[PDB]
Amino acid sequence: ADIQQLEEKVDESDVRIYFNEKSSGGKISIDNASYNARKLGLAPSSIDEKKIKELYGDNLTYEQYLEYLSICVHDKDNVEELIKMFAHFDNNCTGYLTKSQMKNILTTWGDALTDQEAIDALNAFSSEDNIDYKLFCEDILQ
Amino acid sequence: KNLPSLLRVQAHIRKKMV
Repeated sequence: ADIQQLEEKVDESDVRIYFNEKSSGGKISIDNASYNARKLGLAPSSIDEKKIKELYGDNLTYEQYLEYLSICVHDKDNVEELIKMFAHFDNNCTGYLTKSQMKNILTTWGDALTDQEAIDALNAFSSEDNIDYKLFCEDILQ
Repeated sequence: KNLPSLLRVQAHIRKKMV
């Protein structure tokens, strides 16, 4: 993570405008900071949120928000690692998991999605029930 | 099994949702 690197990757004008959209008393909540990060095309995890919250609390100044954004960049993100995570659950090595299987994975471990969140994401990705998880991982990284 | 990678998957899903 690095602030200079962040500011070459995303437009600081957007960073500022999004902060102003959500700020109260010159500070932004972690949840709204994560929303903004997502609008900027970044993907914070719960570990990122907890890092910044434990340093600065629930509401971030503009600079603290920039720091939090820098943590969200995740330049080491790698599609192969994501695919191999799903491949682990692919008991028959078919390249497919059903929507129900995917839902169970996504709602049971890690930074669990709600049932509705997982269902909606899977239906948004595919009309068909069998999900090619390689294609799914490639899609979410974009 | 591969928890950090699952967390990255979930993070990108939340990003896509927004």
